Amino acid sequence: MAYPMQLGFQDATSPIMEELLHFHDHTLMIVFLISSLVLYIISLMLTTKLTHTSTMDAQEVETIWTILPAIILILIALPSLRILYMMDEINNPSLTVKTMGHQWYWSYEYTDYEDLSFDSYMIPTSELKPGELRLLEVDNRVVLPMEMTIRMLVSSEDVLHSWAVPSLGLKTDAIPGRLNQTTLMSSRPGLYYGQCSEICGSNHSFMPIVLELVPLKYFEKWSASML
Amino acid sequence: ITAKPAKTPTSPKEQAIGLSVTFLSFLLPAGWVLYHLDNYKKS
Amino acid sequence: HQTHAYHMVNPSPWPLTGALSALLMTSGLTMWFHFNSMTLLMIGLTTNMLTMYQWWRDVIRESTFQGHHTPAVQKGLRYGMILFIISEVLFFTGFFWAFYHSSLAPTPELGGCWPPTGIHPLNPLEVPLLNTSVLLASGVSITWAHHSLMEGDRKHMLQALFITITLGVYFTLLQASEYYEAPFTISDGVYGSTFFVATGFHGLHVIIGSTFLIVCFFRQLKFHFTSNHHFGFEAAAWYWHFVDVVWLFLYVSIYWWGS
Amino acid sequence: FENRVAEKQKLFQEDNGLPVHLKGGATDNILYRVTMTLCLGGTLYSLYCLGWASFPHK
Amino acid sequence: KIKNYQTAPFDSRFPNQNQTRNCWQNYLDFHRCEKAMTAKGGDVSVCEWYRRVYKSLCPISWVSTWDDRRAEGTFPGKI
Amino acid sequence: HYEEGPGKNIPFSVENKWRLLAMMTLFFGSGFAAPFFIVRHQLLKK
Amino acid sequence: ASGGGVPTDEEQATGLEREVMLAARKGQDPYNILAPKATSGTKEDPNLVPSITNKRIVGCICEEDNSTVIWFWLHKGEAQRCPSCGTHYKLVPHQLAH
Amino acid sequence: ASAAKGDHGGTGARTWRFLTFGLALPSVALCTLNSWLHSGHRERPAFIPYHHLRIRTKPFSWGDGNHTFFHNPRVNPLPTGYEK
Amino acid sequence: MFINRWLFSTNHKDIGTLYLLFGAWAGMVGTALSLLIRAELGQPGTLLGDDQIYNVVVTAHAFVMIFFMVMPIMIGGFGNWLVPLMIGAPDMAFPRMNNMSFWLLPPSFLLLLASSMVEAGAGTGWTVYPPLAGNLAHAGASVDLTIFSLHLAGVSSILGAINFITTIINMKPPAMSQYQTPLFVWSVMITAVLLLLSLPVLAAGITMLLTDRNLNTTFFDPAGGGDPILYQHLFWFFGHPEVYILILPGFGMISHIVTYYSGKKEPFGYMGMVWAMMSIGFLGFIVWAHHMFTVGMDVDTRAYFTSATMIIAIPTGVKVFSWLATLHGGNIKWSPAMMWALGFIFLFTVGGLTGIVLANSSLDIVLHDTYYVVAHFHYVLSMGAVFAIMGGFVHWFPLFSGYTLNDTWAKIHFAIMFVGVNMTFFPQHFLGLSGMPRRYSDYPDAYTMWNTISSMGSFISLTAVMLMVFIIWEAFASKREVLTVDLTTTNLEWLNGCPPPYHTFEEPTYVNLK
Ligand SMILES: CCCCCCCCCCCCCCCCCC(=O)OCC(COC(=O)CCCCCCCCCCCCCCCCC)OC(=O)CCCCCCCCCCCCCCCCC
Ligand code: HEA
Ligand code: HEA
Ligand SMILES: CCCCC/C=C\C/C=C\C/C=C/C/C=C/CCCC(=O)O[C@H](COC(=O)CCCCCCCCCCCCCCCCC)COP(=O)(O)OCCN
Ligand SMILES: CCCCC/C=C\C/C=C\C/C=C\C/C=C\CCCC(=O)O[C@H](COC(=O)CCCCCCCCCCCCCCCCC)COP(=O)(O)OCCN
Ligand SMILES: CCCCC/C=C/C/C=C/CCCCCCCC(=O)O[C@H](COC(=O)CCCCCCCCCCCCCCC)COP(=O)(O)OCC[N+](C)(C)C
Ligand SMILES: CCCCCC/C=C/CCCCCCCCCC(=O)O[C@H](COC(=O)CCCCCCCCCCCCCCC)COP(=O)(O)OC[C@@H](O)CO
Ligand SMILES: CCCCCC/C=C\CCCCCCCCCC(=O)O[C@H](COC(=O)CCCCCCCCCCCCCCC)COP(=O)(O)OC[C@@H](O)CO
Ligand SMILES: CCCCCC/C=C\CCCCCCCCCC(=O)O[C@H](COC(=O)CCCCCCCCCCCCCCC)COP(=O)(O)OC[C@@H](O)CO
Ligand SMILES: CCCCCCCCCCO[C@@H]1O[C@H](CO)[C@@H](O[C@H]2O[C@H](CO)[C@@H](O)[C@H](O)[C@H]2O)[C@H](O)[C@H]1O
Ligand SMILES: CCCCCCCCCCO[C@@H]1O[C@H](CO)[C@@H](O[C@H]2O[C@H](CO)[C@@H](O)[C@H](O)[C@H]2O)[C@H](O)[C@H]1O
Ligand SMILES: C[C@H](CCC(=O)O)[C@H]1CC[C@H]2[C@@H]3[C@H](O)C[C@@H]4C[C@H](O)CC[C@]4(C)[C@H]3C[C@H](O)[C@]12C
Ligand SMILES: C[C@H](CCC(=O)O)[C@H]1CC[C@H]2[C@@H]3[C@H](O)C[C@@H]4C[C@H](O)CC[C@]4(C)[C@H]3C[C@H](O)[C@]12C
Ligand code: CUA
Ligand SMILES: [Cu+2]
Ligand SMILES: [Mg+2]
Ligand code: NA
Ligand code: NA
Ligand SMILES: [Zn+2]
Repeated sequence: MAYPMQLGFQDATSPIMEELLHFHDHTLMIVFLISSLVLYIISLMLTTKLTHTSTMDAQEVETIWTILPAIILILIALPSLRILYMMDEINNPSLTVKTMGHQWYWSYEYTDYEDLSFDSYMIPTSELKPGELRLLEVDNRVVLPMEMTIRMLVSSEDVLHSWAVPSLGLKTDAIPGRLNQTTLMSSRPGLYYGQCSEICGSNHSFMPIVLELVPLKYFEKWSASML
Repeated sequence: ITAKPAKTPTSPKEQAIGLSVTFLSFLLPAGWVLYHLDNYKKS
Repeated sequence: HQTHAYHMVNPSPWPLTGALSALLMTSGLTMWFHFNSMTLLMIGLTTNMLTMYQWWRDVIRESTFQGHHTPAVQKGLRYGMILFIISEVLFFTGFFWAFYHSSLAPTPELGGCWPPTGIHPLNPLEVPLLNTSVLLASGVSITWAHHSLMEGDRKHMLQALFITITLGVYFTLLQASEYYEAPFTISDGVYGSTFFVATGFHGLHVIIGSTFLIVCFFRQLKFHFTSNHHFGFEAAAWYWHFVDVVWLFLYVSIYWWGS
Repeated sequence: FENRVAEKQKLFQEDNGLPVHLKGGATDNILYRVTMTLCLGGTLYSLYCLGWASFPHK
Repeated sequence: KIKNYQTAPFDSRFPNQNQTRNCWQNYLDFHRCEKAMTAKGGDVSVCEWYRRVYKSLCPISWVSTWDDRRAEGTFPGKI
Repeated sequence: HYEEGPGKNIPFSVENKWRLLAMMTLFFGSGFAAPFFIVRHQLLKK
Repeated sequence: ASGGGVPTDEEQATGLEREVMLAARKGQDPYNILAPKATSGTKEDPNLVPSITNKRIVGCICEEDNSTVIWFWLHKGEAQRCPSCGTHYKLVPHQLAH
Repeated sequence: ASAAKGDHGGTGARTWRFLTFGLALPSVALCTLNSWLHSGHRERPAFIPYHHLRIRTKPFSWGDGNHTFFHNPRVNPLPTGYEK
Repeated sequence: MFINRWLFSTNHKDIGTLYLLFGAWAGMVGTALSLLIRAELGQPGTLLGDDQIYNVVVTAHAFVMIFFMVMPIMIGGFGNWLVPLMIGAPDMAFPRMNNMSFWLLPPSFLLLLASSMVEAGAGTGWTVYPPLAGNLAHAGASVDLTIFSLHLAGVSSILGAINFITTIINMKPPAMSQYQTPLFVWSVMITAVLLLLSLPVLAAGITMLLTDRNLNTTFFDPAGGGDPILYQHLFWFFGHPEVYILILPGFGMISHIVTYYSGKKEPFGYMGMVWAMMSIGFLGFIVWAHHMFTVGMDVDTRAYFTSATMIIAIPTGVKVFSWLATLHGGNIKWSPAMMWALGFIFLFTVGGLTGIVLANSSLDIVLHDTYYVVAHFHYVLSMGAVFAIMGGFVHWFPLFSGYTLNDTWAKIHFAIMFVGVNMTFFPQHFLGLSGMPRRYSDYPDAYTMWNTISSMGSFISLTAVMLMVFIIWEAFASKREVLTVDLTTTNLEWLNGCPPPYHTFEEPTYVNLK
C-alpha cells in the first residue's frame, strides 16, 4: 500500500514491477536533466546586458536539437518496449481467477476445479477493526498462492471499472462483454491493495481490491473452505 | 509602451475599495453556501 | 470607402436567430425524449428554417442584386464550401468506422458472425443497385446542366437540372420504401444501428442536396446565374457529388460487403 | 419568364440606408419580427422548461 | 489423456489480452461435441477437455445466460 | 457611425468607475457563484 | 439542340463586381487584387504607392524570401525609406477615379 | 467489368447530354426493370426472441413506446413476436 | 445602435471582444468548480457528498475550462482580434457566419448548466464513456443535455475553423506568401485544420451515444453486439488533437511575446517553427490510443502508440529551443507578459516531459487513471495554455482597449499565480506515482499530506484570479491612454493605433513583389 508522504512508486512485489521501477528511474533522470537544462538556459539567456539582435542563422543549430532529442527518445523507447514485450511473454499459469466489476464491489470466481465465487466489499469506516486501513480493507480478500504464475481475467457486469494493484504493476480495465487477461506473480506473501481505476458512479472511490498471498497449501485449504 | 497619465486617477483609497469589493463579490456568496453545507446535506 | 475587393457585410440578426434556433432544437429534442413534448422542437425547427431562408436570401441579394461577389469573394466561398464538405466527410467517417468495428469483429451476442444471426439483409442487387444507378445518373445529368450553363443554354440547363432533381427525389422515395419494407429495424442490434444511422444521415444529406438543387433551379428560372458566375450552382453540384460518393461507399461497405 | 434582375438590382441598390435584410421592403420587417419573436419567445419558454425540469415532480 | 488438468493452457489462436473469443469457442466446442456424442449414442466424456477449458475461462454469468438461451431457443451461435 | 476610441469599443460603460465596479462585480461574481449554488441545489434535492 | 437565354457578366454584373471587371479590361487595379511590381526603389525611381487618402501602410520584404515583413505608414510628400532596408516609396494620392 | 466508349474531342454540353440519355438513364431504366421483376414479398421467417434484436432499453418517444419509427406489421415483429 | 453593434455584429474586433468576455466569465465558473474539487479533497473524509455530485463537478470543470474558457479565448478572442490585423485584411472571410460561431456558445453553456441542474447531473467525466453515461446508469436528461452542449460548441468551432482557414489562405496581401505571415497566424490556421477534421468525429461518436440512449441503437452496448471501446476510439480520435488545439494558439502567442520583449524583429528559426507546428498537428492525429493503454489492446498496437506518441517531442523541442534562441542576445524587457511567457516555457516543458513518461505504455499501466496524469495535463494546461492566455492578455490589452494596465500589479498577479499553480499540481506527481486514482472524492489516509498541500495551492490561485479582476477594473477605472508602442515595424496589429478604428485596412496595405 501507499504510506504517508510517499514520493514514488510503491515497493515492487513482482519482477515486472521491479523492472518498471528501474525503467522509471532511467526515464526520470532524463526528465530531470532536460527540465534542468531548460531552466538553466532560460536563466543564462536572461542574465546578461550583452546583446545580439541582428538576424541569426538557424540551420546548424537545429541539427543538434533534433538529433539529440531523437537519440534520447530512442534511449527511452528501447527499454520501454523491452518491458512491454516481456509483460506479454508466454508464461503458462497454474491457476486462473476471474474478477467481475460491479457497482460498487468486485466479485471473484475460481472455477478451474470447483464452483468457488464470492463478493468482495469495502469495510465501512465505522466497522474497521483497530489498525485496519480506511477505504482499503475488504470483507473477503482475494487469497492467492505466492510464487506462482496466475492468470487473472477481468470483466464487468455493469459499467466500466478497472482492476488495479499498484505494487504488482497491474491495471486491467473491466469492460462488460469483454474478458481481459493479465498475469500476476507475487515474489512474497502478504497483503497487496488496489482501488477501482475507472470512474463508475457514486461509490467509485469505495470498491477496493485486497490480494492475500500465501503458500499453495494454505490457498488450497482456504479454497476448499470457501465452497 | 508609453501612455498618458490617468484621466481619472484611482487613489490608493479607491484601489483599496475596488479590491475589497472585488474580493468580497467572490468570497461572500461561496462562503455562504459553504457555511451552510451541513444544513443542505442534513435536509 | 474601400479599395480592397472583399465584402463588409451589413449587421445581421440571422447569426443570433440561428444560434437560438440551435438552442430550441436541442432543448426541444431533450423535451421530446424525456418530457413527452414536441413543442420546443417544433419552434426550433421553424426558426431554423426561417433563419436559413432569410440568411441565404440575403446572400442572393448581396451577390446577384448588389454586386458584392468580386472574384476574391467567390474564391473565399469556394474554399469555404470545400472545407465544409471535408468536415462532412469526417462526420460520415465516424459512422463507417463504427460499422467496420462491429462487423469485422462480431461479438458472441451476435452469434459471433456477420451478418448477425436473425438478420436477413436486403438484396444489394435489387433496390440498392437501382439506387446506385439513380445517383450515378444524377451525377451525369448535373454535369450536363453545368456545361449547358457555361455555354449559355438556359433551356438545357433547366432540363438537365430538373432531371437531376427528379433522380434525387426518386432515390429518396426508393429509400423511404426500402426503410418501410426492411425486415430489420434500428433496434435490431448493431446491424440495425449502423445500417439506419449511416444510411439515414446519408438520406438526410440527399434531401439537403436536393433542396439546394431546387433553390438553384428557381434561381435559374429567375435568370440569376450568368454563364461565368454561378457559385451557388457550383457548390450545389460539389455537394451533390459528395452525396453520390458517400452512397457508393455505403453501397460497397454496408449493403454489399456487409451482406 | 422574363429576366427582371435589373429591377431587383435597382431596388437593392437604392440609397436608403436600409440593411440588406430589410431592403426588400415591408415584408422583410414582418418576417424578421416573426422570426425574432419565435426565437425570443421560444428561448424564454425553454428557460421555463429548465426551471420545471430542475426539480422533481412526484 | 491430459489429466492433472490445472488450468486452461496458452492457446496460440487467442494470444492477446482479449480472451472473450477463447471462452466462447470452447463453450461452443463443448456443446457441439456433447450434441454429436449424445445423438449417435456415444460418451460425452470425450467432450471433457472443452468443458474444463470453458469452465476455467468463462464468467459464471456468461455460461448461465448462454445456457438459459440454449434452453429458450434463442442462443445465436450454431450448435 | 459607431463610437470609436478607448472606452467606446466595448459593450459595457466605463464612464463611471464605481458603476463599472458594480457591473464587473455582478458579472464575474455571478460566474464564480453559479457552481456553488448548483451544488446547493443538488444537495437540497437529495 | 442549341439556344441561348443565360445572361453574361457583361450584361448583368453590377456593383463592385462590375467595377472590378470593367477596370480589369482596361488593365487597371483600383481594388488592389494584384501585387504591384517594384521599381528599383532609388530616391530617383521610388516605388509609387497609390492611395485614396494622404497616408497608407507599406509592407517591405527587404530581401527575396525574407519571412519578416517591415511595416510602416507612408505619408504624402517627399519619398520615405523603409526602416529596415532603405528602399524608397512615395505616395501618389488620388480620388478613386484611378 | 471495364468501360469502352470513346468520345473526347472537347467535353461539352452535347456530350454530357449524350451520356445522360444514351447511358445514364438507360441504366436506370434497366435497373428499374430488374427491380420490378424481383419485387414481391418474401415469406417472413419464424419469429425467434433473440436478445440481440428488438432492443428496448428506453421506450421510443412516439406511439406506445414499443414500435419503431417505420414499423411494418408484416415484417417487423415486436419483442413479443408479430402482431395479429 | 447597441443591439446592432453587439448582437448583430459583423466586425472581427467586436466579436473578438465578445469572445474574450464570454471566456473570462467561463473562467470564473471553471475556477469555482476547481475550488469545489479541491475543497472536497483538502481533508480526508467526505465534504459534499458521494462520487456522483463530486464527479458532476469534475466533469463540468473540464468542459467549462476547455470548451468555454480556453478555446473561445484563444481562437474566438485573440484569433478574431489579431488574425485579420496581422495580415492586413479588412475582416474575416465570413463576417456574419463568424457572429454565429460566437452566439452558439451562450446556448451551449446554458445546456451544460442545465445538465447539472436536472436529475443528478452528468457525473461521467468529460470523456462521457458508456455504459456509465448510458441510459441505465445515467437515466434522464443530464447526459443528453451534455451531448447537445457539445454539439453546439462543435458546430461553433467547425464553422469558425472554416472561417479562419479561408481568411488566412484567401485574404493576405497578394504579395505576401504563407511564409511571410506571422507565427500566431500559422498557429490559428493549423489549429483550425485540426478542429475541422477532429470535431466531426467527436460529433459522430456522441450522436451514437445519443441514439444508444434514446433510439435503442446499440453501438456501444454488447447486448446488441456493440462495444464500449468503440466509443473510446471515436472520442480520443478527437480528444488527442483537441489538446494540441488547446496549446497551438498558445505556442503562437508565446512566439510573438518572446520575440517582442526580447527586442527582436523576428523569432529565431521561423521556418522551423512553422515546420514544428505542422508536424505537431499531423502527429497529433496518429497517437490517440495512448489514452487506452489499459483497455486490453494487443501488444504490437501498444508498441506503435508508445513510439508514435514520443516522436512529437522532436518538433516540440525545436520550438522550445527556438524560444530560448529568440531570448538569446535580446534586450530583455521584463514586462509582465514576458514573465508569463518565461513561466510558460519552463512549466510547459515539465508537463510535456511527464507526458513522455506516460507515453510508455508499460509504465502507463501503473500511472493511468491516477493523479500522475492529472499532474501532466495541468502543467500543460494550467501552466501552459493559461500562462499563454495571461501573457497574451496583458500584452495586447492596451491594443484592444486603448488603456494600460498597472504593470506592478500585473507582476504581483503573476507571482501569486505562479506559486499557487505549482503548489497545486507539483505534489500530484507523488500522489500519482504512489497510486491515488483519478475521479475520487476521498482517498486512503496515506495520501492526506499531498492532497492537503494541493488544496492550499488552489486557494492561492483563487486569490490570483480575484486580483486579476481587480487589475482589469483598475485599468478601466484610471484610463491611462496609450501613446507610443515600440516595434510596430514588425507587429502590424499595433500600427492602426490603440484601439484601432472599427474598420481597419479599408485601404489595404501596399506590398510589392519585385
Ligand atoms: C518543477 C516545478 C517547480 C517546482 C515546484 C516545487 C519545487 C519544490 C520541490 C521540487 C524541487 C525540484 C526537485 C524535484 C524532485 C523533488 C522530489 C523527489 O525527490 O522526487 C523523487 C521521485 C521518486 O522518488 C523515490 O522513489 C525515491 C525517494 C527519495 C527519498 C529521499 C528524500 C527526498 C527529499 C524529500 C522531498 C520533499 C518534498 C517536496 C515538496 C514540494 C511541494 C511543492 O518522485 C518523482 O518522480 C516526482 C516527479 C516529478 C517530475 C517533474 C520533474 C520536474 C523537475 C524540475 C526541476 C528543475 C529544477 C527545479 C527548480 C525549482 C524552481 C523553479
Ligand atoms: C495542452 C494540453 C496538452 C498537451 C500539449 C499535451 C501533450 C502531450 N501529452 Fe497529454 N494530456 C492532456 C493535455 C495535453 N497533453 C490531457 C488533458 C490528458 C488527459 C485526458 C483525460 O484523460 O482526461 C492528457 C493525457 C495524456 C496521456 C494519457 C495518459 C493516461 O491517461 O494514462 C498521454 C500518454 O501518452 C499523454 C502524452 C503527452 C505527450 C507525449 C505530449 C507531448 O505533446 C509533449 C511533448 C513536449 C515535450 C517532450 C517538452 C518539450 C521538449 C523538449 C525540451 C525536447 C527534448 C525532450 C525529449 C528528448 C523528451 N497525454
Ligand atoms: C484548460 C483546462 C483546465 C484548467 C485551466 C484546469 C485548472 C484547474 N484544475 Fe483541472 N481539469 C481539467 C482541465 C483543466 N483544469 C480536465 C480536462 C480535468 C479532467 C476532468 C475528468 O477527469 O473528467 C481536470 C481535472 C482536475 C482535477 C482532478 C479531479 C479528479 O480526478 O477527481 C483537479 C484536482 O485538483 C483539477 C484541479 C484544477 C485546479 C485547482 C485548477 C486551477 O489551476 C484553476 C485556477 C484558475 C485559473 C487557471 C483561472 C482561469 C481562467 C480565467 C479566469 C480566464 C481569465 C480570462 C481572460 C484573461 C480573458 N482539475
Ligand atoms: C418508377 C419509374 C421511374 C420514375 C422516375 C425516374 C426518373 C426520371 C428521370 C427523369 C426523366 C426525364 C426525361 C426528360 C426527357 C426529355 C425528352 C425531351 C427532350 C428531348 O427529347 O431531346 C432529345 C433527347 O431525346 C430523348 O430521346 C431522351 C430519351 C431518354 C431515354 C431514357 C431511357 C429509355 C430508353 C430505352 C432504350 C434501351 C436501350 C438499352 C441499351 C443501352 C446500351 C447503353 C435531343 O433532341 P434535339 O433534337 O437535339 O433537341 C434540342 C432541343 N431539345
Ligand atoms: C430517405 C429515407 C428517409 C431518410 C431520412 C429520414 C429521417 C432521418 C432524419 C434525421 C437523420 C438524423 C439522425 C438519424 C437518427 C436516426 C434516424 C435513422 C434513419 C431512420 O429513419 O431510421 C428509421 C428509424 O427512425 C427513428 O428511430 C427516429 C428518427 C427520427 C428521430 C431523429 C432523432 C434526432 C437525432 C438527432 C441527431 C443529432 C444531430 C447531429 C448533430 C451533428 C452536429 C455536428 C428506421 O426505421 P425502423 O422502423 O427502425 O426500421 C424500418 C423497419 N421497417
Ligand atoms: C533545451 C534546449 C537545448 C538543447 C541543446 C542545444 C544547444 C545549442 C548550442 C548551440 C551553440 C551555438 C552557438 C552559436 C554562437 C556563435 C555565433 C554568434 O553568436 O556570432 C554571430 C554569428 O552570426 C552568423 O553569421 C551565424 C548566425 C547567427 C549565430 C548566432 C545565432 C545562433 C545562436 C544559438 C543560440 C542558442 C541559444 C540556446 C538554445 C539552447 C555573429 O558572427 P559574425 O562573425 O558573422 O559577426 C561578427 C562581426 N565580426 C565579423 C566583425 C566580428
Ligand atoms: C466497378 C464497377 C463495375 C463492377 C462489376 C463487378 C466487378 C467486380 C469487382 C469486384 C471483384 C471481386 C468480387 C468478388 C465477389 C465474390 C466472387 C469471388 O470472389 O470468386 C473468386 C474470384 O473472384 C475475383 O474477385 C477475381 C477478380 C475479379 C475480376 C472481375 C472482372 C473485372 C476485372 C477488370 C476490371 C477493369 C479494370 C478497372 C480499372 C483498374 C473465386 O470464385 P468463386 O465464385 O468464389 O468460387 C469458388 C468455388 O469453390 C465456389 O463454389
Ligand atoms: C430536413 C432537413 C432540414 C434542415 C437541413 C437544411 C435544409 C436545407 C438546406 C439546403 C441548402 C440550400 C442553400 C441555398 C444557398 C443559396 C444562396 C447561394 O447560393 O448564394 C450564392 C453564394 O453561395 C453560397 O453562399 C454557398 C452557401 C452554401 C450553403 C449550403 C451548404 C449545405 C448546408 C446544409 C446544412 C447541412 C447540415 C448537415 C448536418 C448533419 C450566391 O452567389 P452566386 O450563386 O454566384 O450568385 C451570384 C451571381 O448571380 C452573380 O452573377
Ligand atoms: C443536435 C442538433 C444540433 C443542431 C445544431 C444546428 C446548429 C446550427 C443552426 C444553423 C443555422 C444555419 C443558418 C444558415 C447559415 C448559413 C452560413 C453561410 O452560408 O455562410 C457563408 C460562409 O460559409 C460557407 O460559405 C461554407 C459553410 C456553409 C455552412 C452552412 C451551415 C452549416 C450549419 C451546420 C454545420 C455543421 C454540419 C455538420 C458538420 C459535421 C456566407 O458567410 P457570411 O458571413 O454569412 O456572408 C459572407 C458574404 O460575403 C456572403 O454574401
Ligand atoms: C472556495 C471559495 C470560498 C472561500 C472562503 C470564503 C471566505 C469567507 C467568506 C465569508 O463568507 C461569509 O462568512 C460568514 C461567517 O464567517 C457567513 O455568515 C454566517 O455566519 C455568521 C456567524 O456565525 C452569521 O452571522 C451569519 O448569519 C451566517 O450566514 C456568511 O454567510 C458568508 O457569506
Ligand atoms: C412565441 C414563443 C412560443 C412559446 C410557446 C409556449 C407554448 C406553451 C404551451 C404549453 O405546452 C405544454 O407542453 C405540452 C405540449 O404542448 C403539454 O404536455 C403534454 O403534451 C404532449 C402533447 O403532444 C403529451 O405527449 C404529453 O402527455 C403532455 O405532457 C402541456 O399540457 C402543455 O401545457
Ligand atoms: C526545407 C524547409 C523550409 C526551408 C525554406 O524554404 O526556408 C526546412 C524548414 C525547417 C526544416 C527542418 C527543421 O529545421 C527540423 C529538422 C532539422 C534537421 O537538421 C534536418 C531535418 C529537419 C526536418 C529540417 C528539414 C528542412 O530543412 C526544413 C523542413
Ligand atoms: C417555361 C420555361 C422556359 C424557360 C424560360 O424561357 O422562361 C421552360 C423551359 C424548360 C422547362 C422545364 C424543363 O423542360 C424540364 C421539365 C420538363 C417537364 O416536362 C415540364 C416541367 C419542366 C420543369 C419544364 C418547366 C418549364 O416548361 C420550363 C422551365
Ligand atoms: Cu468501480 Cu470505479
Ligand atoms: Cu493524448
Ligand atoms: Mg481508464
Ligand atoms: Na461553373
Ligand atoms: Na473528500
Ligand atoms: Zn525593406
